[PDB]
Amino acid sequence: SEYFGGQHLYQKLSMYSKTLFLMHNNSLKIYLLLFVFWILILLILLFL
Amino acid sequence: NYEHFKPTGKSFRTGLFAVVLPIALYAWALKAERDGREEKYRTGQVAYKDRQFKFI
Amino acid sequence: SNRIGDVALLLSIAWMLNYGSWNYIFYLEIMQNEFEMLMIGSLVMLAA
Amino acid sequence: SAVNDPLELLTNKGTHEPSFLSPIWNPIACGVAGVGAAIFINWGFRKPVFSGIQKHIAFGAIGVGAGAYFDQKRNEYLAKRDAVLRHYIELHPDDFPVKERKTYGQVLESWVPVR
Amino acid sequence: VLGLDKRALWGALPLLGFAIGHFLDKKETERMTMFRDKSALYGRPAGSEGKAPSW
Amino acid sequence: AKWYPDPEFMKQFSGPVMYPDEVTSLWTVPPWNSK
Amino acid sequence: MLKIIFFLLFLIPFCFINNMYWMVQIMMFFISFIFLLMNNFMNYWSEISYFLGCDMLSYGLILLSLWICSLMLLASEMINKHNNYKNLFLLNIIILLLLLILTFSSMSLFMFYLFFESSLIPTLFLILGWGYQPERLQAGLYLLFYTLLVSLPMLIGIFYVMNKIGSMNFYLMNNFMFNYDLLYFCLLCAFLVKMPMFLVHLWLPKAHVEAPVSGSMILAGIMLKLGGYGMLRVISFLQLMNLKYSFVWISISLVGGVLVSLVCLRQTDLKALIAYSSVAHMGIVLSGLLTMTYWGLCGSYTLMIAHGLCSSGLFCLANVSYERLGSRSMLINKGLLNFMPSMTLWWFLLSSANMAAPPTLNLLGEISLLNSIVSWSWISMILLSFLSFFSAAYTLYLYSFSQHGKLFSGVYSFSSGKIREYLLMLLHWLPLNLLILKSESFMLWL
Amino acid sequence: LTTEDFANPSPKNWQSYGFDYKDQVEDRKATKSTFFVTVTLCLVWGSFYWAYLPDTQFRNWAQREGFLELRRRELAGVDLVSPNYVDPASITLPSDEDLGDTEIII
Amino acid sequence: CYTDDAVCRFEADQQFRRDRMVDNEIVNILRQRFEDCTLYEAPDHMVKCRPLMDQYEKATENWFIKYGDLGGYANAKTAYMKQKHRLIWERRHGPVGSGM
Amino acid sequence: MFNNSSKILFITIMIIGTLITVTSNSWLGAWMGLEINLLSFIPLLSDNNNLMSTEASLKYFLTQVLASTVLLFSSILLMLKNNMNNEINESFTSMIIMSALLLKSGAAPFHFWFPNMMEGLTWMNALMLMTWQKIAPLMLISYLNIKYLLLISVILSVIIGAIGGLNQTSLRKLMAFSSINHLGWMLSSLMISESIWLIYFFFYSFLSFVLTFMFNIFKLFHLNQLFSWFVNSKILKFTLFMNFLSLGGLPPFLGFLPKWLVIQQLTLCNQYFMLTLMMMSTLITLFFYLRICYSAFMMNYFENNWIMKMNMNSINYNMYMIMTFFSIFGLFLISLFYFMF
Amino acid sequence: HFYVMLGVIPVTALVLYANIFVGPAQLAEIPEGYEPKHWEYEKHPISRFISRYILNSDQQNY
Ligand SMILES: CCCCCCCCCCCCCCCCCC(=O)OC[C@H](COP(=O)(O)OCCN)OC(=O)CCCCCCCCCCCCCCCCC
Repeated sequence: SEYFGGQHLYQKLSMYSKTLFLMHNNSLKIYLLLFVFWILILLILLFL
Repeated sequence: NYEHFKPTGKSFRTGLFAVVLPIALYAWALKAERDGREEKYRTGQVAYKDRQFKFI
Repeated sequence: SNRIGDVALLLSIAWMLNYGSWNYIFYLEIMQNEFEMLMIGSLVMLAA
Repeated sequence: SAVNDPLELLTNKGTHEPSFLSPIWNPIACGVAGVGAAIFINWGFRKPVFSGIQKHIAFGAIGVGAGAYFDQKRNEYLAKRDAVLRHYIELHPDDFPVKERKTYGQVLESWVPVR
Repeated sequence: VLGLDKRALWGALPLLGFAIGHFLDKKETERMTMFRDKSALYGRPAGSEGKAPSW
Repeated sequence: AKWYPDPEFMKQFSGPVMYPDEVTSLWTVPPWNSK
Repeated sequence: MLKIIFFLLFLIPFCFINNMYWMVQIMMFFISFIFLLMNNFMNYWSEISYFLGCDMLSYGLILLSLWICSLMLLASEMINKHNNYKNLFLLNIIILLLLLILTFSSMSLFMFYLFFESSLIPTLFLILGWGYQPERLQAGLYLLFYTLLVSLPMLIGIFYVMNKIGSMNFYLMNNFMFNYDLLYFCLLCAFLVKMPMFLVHLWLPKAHVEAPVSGSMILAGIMLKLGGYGMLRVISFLQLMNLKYSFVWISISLVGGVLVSLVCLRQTDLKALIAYSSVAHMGIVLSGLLTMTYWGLCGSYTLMIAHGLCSSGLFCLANVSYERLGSRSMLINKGLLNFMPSMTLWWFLLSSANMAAPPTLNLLGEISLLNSIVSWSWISMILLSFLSFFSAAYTLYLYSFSQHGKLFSGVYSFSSGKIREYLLMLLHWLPLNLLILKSESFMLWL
Repeated sequence: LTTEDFANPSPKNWQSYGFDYKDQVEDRKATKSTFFVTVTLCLVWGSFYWAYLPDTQFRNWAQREGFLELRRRELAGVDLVSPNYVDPASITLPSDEDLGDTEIII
Repeated sequence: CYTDDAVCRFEADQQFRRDRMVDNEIVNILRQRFEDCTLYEAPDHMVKCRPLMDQYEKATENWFIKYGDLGGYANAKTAYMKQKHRLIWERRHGPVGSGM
Repeated sequence: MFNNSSKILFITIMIIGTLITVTSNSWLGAWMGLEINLLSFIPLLSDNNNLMSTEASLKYFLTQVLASTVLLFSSILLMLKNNMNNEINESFTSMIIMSALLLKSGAAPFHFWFPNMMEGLTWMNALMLMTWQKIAPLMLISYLNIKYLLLISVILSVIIGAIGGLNQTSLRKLMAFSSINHLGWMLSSLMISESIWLIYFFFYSFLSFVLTFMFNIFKLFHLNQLFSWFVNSKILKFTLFMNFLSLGGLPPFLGFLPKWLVIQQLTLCNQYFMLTLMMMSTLITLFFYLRICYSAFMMNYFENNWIMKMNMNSINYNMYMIMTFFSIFGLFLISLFYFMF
Repeated sequence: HFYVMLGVIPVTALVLYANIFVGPAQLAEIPEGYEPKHWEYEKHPISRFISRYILNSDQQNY
């Protein structure tokens, strides 16, 4: 029950929160680069 | 007791044969009996005065 | 050993639901031949 | 009436009497809220809860006045909304047609048997 | 018998609240009255304005 | 009313993050005046 | 009505006055007496005041709420002997009782939902404030997150019913009928968690144990009945789809009743065993609710009324051994017939009320519930006999092992029984035998 | 402590009831008032009120109307219990071409 | 009455509940007549109680015609739709018990 | 933040620039107002006593000028394609406009600057950042009619903003992650109404003022710092912490009302799956709200004993206790409100 | 025992005062044009007093 329940839900949410803190430990240039790619696919499709 | 629990094959066999299988067999039996009585009720094979549990 | 008698009276009441009044003495000599009253009699015989 | 006319549903006949609490609920609720806010301020500063009753009187008067003003504006807003709905029903008689009322006897639908 | 001290005089506040709630219920049953003696089960024949209301 | 929060309970809130990993265990807390 | 609501609203300033703990329960029993007086109710809604009205189901549930809260102030003298926050405790109890009265006397589905999910915050406050365990955080979070996770999509279902129908009133929504799976799951599963299932129960035995005595009364007395009241209001317009999907819940509830009745034979806590005992009887309530008979609905209402008294009275009995023997363990609680012999009358009188008993309202609720479930299918006679046998197999175990045998060695000296405790367990059992007299009151809400 | 101390107990050595553990005055007042608001109000006077409660449900009226109806129905002799909710001539059933393929439930 | 009106639905539901309680008392008094026949004619209950038992069985049959299989939530419209479907099934399939 | 009158000048010019942004009838005057708002929000978010505030202002500058130039480039591209400011059939240039607005607002594909900047600020510039600086981009998002970008942003905001706040024990990053989740409820309201968004934004702003005033007067920046906070009566600390339960969306307090109006309007607009995706991902927000509420819901704690006096501002805490009362007793004012309709 | 006797004694005084000195009503046919009140529809004097002075009528709630 706690597996497929509250304890394993808390463990999976703690693991998902721990693995998302590694996304936020990077420099600003990586996230701005991700925005620049999202502009880049949005302009490639404007050609097509 | 959750801290010493791991999803092994023995635990899966115990949780299947202890809980889920009697629930599944009982639900299948209840659905089969109610469908067999309900098709006889909806078809019209039983009389009005000869039906069990009239709540009378 | 008497709780099984309690649940047998409970099921006997649940099958005397068919004839309504649980005063069985007015329906004994009439419905001695019915399957529902045979179920009632089997449950109350198991109870005794 | 034997017709389900959309214009008479929004038209106020005047048979609806307002309740006793309807004109007076918002000023007394906002006055009690102002008195409780002054009591909350006096509790947060570790003052006595009924010390400085001028703040309680001013907060209650501000609450009563604001509740009466915004209740009158609320009533004018609902009157304008009702006028908008009646005007759009009157302007478009094709999209909202009078619909004949149907007795239960004409309809035949779905008893759900429990058994 | 029952024992009530000087602190039992503080119990007039819930009785005042009970009186306020009873007055609001009386106002609610005073308002809710367009079907009074006009329903088809507890109805009254012609001349209902001369007779007293039932409730 | 018999158990109250011990310093063992507030030990888990004293880190730089709530759930430490092998990367964030070597981190330090920010200054308590936030400057 | 508005008299009871304004009575509690003007009983709110009683908490802020010092040395005013015992007057509030006096006025609560007085308003319970006044609510005993106002009993002119029939199956339709009466005493219509704005959005507040009352029918017979709502009358019985508000009267049970008032009795449970009035005894809840009587049971908690440990809050009064210590300098634990009596004003906050009284304010939380009055606010929670007011929310229960407001969610039971609700004319519509939405106000019922609003005060229904307002009620879980004072229960949260009692569990995390006045309990005596390190796992109160595990207790309240399980309760709040279970009920909130399954009750948030019920709000989407409620406004889908409002958009399809137009109204929020129970009677106008009784006319309509829906043929959707997801609307049925939304409007049912929140109550299916709020009353204990087998699969979704977890919040119950881990929230009854770590709470206070007052959390135990408010959880096993009236907040396992919010889901029953909600299903009694929702099932009327979802009959076709619940007739398609009710065999799964009835089979799960019956097998789970047998299995949880097998759990209580392997339980070493007094307060946990009554917590699992609430699962078994409400399993019979859930199995009799979905058959939609007259007898199933009437016996479900009777068994919820007769269970909210007896489970709370059993939870007061486990508290008066926890206050003296120092632990809730079943090994420690042994031979209390030689320690408190006058209490053993109330132990067996409230443990017999948990099973079928001769004068109690629980038997009249259990008889009218087994009628509908045996009428539903003949295969249920195999597992109703097992469940109703195992119910007294486990319920006699708690009285037998706690109240008979050799004494636990190495127990220190504690106080004797008190008149307040005898009065507290008097009012949990004499309503159970005085309500078979005028039982057409507390059964025929239809 | 000696023999004459136990033979005549001191009035200051008082055993409390369950309500208060600080002074004897608050025990007696709360005990008598709590026994007043539960026993002789909610259990005796309330039960006397519920004994002579009127027909809120119409069960007594149902029995009287059933006796009068069984007096008048067997005098007419048409039916002791009517099987039909309305008259079979008053109800306008739809035709077979009107229904088509609709689920008729019995 | 019409579908949009809820005044008629409350009144017809209330008279359906009242007629249900009256017909329940009809069946109860007709059962008590058979019980008093069984007690008063103690050895010879086989012969004399037969018209009363036939009348009671006809009462149970007619009660199950009108209020049978309606459930706990039996509105006045639910019995009317059950009567509509019962009369349609009697028209096209004959009496119930020998239907196709 | 009132150490100088020049900061009051910067506050009124950032108010003026935001009002120029939200009232511009063209896509270029909105950019003009965005640059005015940026110029007046660079000196706030910068101070001499805090070292991290200068690099946080550098992060804010690079994030906003990256977003503003893409907003200008796509608006000029829209004007080059069709010379009116509106667009008949929606295309990729509106997608570039909306993505440049989402970098300004802080939606979850572009939100990674937001708590990383929030880790080194004060509690008043944070109050300006999550409340007033969300006015200028979100009021321009309402002019576009593409659905799937808003759908992806709402879904990603309510999962990423709720899960990512669990690991954070700093109060500023936790409030930033909570504002990211409350951002997604605002964009979900923007697809169905332009008034329900104002309802949710005004009361979310109200909850932001009353909750960030608790951490600004008493100078709280940590979860462990809440346990050592000394209040003279523990009932007052228990009562003051009900704003977390209020902002989490619990029915007796205020803050249930705007979320409930969003639920009412979304179900009436036949959008059920996205509502379920948000409300299964708002329980985590109440979980890290209740993790804050560990420090007040219990009635006794193992306090540090060197501090025995509670020190506080007078005017700010006088303004605080008015708004704390309406944060928990504000559902009585639903009868007076008429702006839902 | 004290607090059940203090309840029973005024209750039993009221019960013998109602049955002996007032007494229950006699059943009779309704006269034409009477239009009887709600408290006329019960037999016992305590039930009549409760239905007249305390409890609301069925017609009012209906
Ligand atoms: C909890 C304990 C019980 C658990 C198990 C319960 C099992 C119930 C099985 C019966 C119901 C399902 C099967 C029948 C379906 C409907 C068909 C039907 O009506 O069959 C009746 C059957 C055939 O007889 P028929 O000719 O139709 O008419 C009867 C009189 N002539 O009529 C007969 O066969 C007559 C006898 C019927 C069964 C009576 C006994 C049932 C109980 C048996 C166990 C207890 C016995 C006593 C204790 C012994 C062990 C200690």
